[PDB]
Amino acid sequence: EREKLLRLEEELHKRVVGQDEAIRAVADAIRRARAGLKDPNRPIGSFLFLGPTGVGQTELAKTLAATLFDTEEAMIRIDMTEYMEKHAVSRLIGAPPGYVGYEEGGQLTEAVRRRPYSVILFDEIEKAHPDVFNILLQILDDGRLTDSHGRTVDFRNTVIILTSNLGSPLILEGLQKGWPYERIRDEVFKVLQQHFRPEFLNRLDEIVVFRPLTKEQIRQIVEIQLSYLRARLAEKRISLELTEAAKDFLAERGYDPVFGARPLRRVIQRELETPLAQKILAGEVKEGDRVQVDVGPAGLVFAVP
Ligand SMILES: CNc1ccccc1C(=O)O[C@H]1C[C@H](n2cnc3c(N)ncnc32)O[C@@H]1COP(=O)(O)OP(=O)(O)O
Repeated sequence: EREKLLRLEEELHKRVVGQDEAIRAVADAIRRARAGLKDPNRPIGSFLFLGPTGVGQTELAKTLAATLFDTEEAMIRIDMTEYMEKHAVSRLIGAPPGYVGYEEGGQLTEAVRRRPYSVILFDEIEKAHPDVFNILLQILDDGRLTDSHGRTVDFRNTVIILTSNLGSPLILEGLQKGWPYERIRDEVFKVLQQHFRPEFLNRLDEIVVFRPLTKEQIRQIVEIQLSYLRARLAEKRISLELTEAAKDFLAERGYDPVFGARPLRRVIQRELETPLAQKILAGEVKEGDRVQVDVGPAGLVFAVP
């Protein structure tokens, strides 16, 4: 779809809040590939996602997968902290013929076989063993791999996203000192040239920087999640309102500067979804009811006028 590409930013922003520069960079690289300006035998895009934990990296990879390939299922997550022990290559691409687990294939290769159109997410690439890192280079160069079975795995329709906890303490200092996004991107690059040779970094479409989320941005994520929960309740014809306090209650608990907004899912589950379920099962919240949710001395409270 043409205008899907032409309006990819607002499309990715349907699910991902803030990180405009990150989304612009991503959207621009997909457009160059789709216009036919880059190598047809390389992947669609290769990115290095930098910044703090839980600020929209996975959610961007998911949204990109849903937007371009119809579903979030078209995202493959390979955590490199599990592939650092040298015997890891056979886990990624398969055990050799005659060895236990040859018929199983490899974690990455089998996933990209049954989903040639997929977004691939590599977590903490610095941790990966040099031999695992060489396989990553082969994807970036050849646009293809050969697994242990000898079957060629195509990567030309994939979008490669690499993440790194490396360089994030610098970008935090960058925003503290008030540097523009431009020079933050340029300063982190020098930190990266100390852990990766420019051989690798030049193959990347963009070096992408994610910021910490502001108070306003956290609210917008809460709203988006309440929007999905609202759809589920609408099937029972149940309306749900939250007071500003109730929205701030969830925002305060669902975000911390260490894990980002990762706690939010189970905060919403523990503080809103589990209590609401109880009220529904008891009979206090019925089909056709409009619920107002407010803050009390113990937690969120539910009332039906
Ligand atoms: C089924 N999933 C959920 C259900 C309820 C609440 C959150 C989630 C969930 O996956 O929530 C995810 C998405 C959400 N989030 C963080 N930053 C942003 C942002 N800038 N824009 C939009 N969302 C963001 O916070 C959670 C963690 O973020 P992440 O992007 O998965 O982590 P990381 O940035 O480390 O990859």
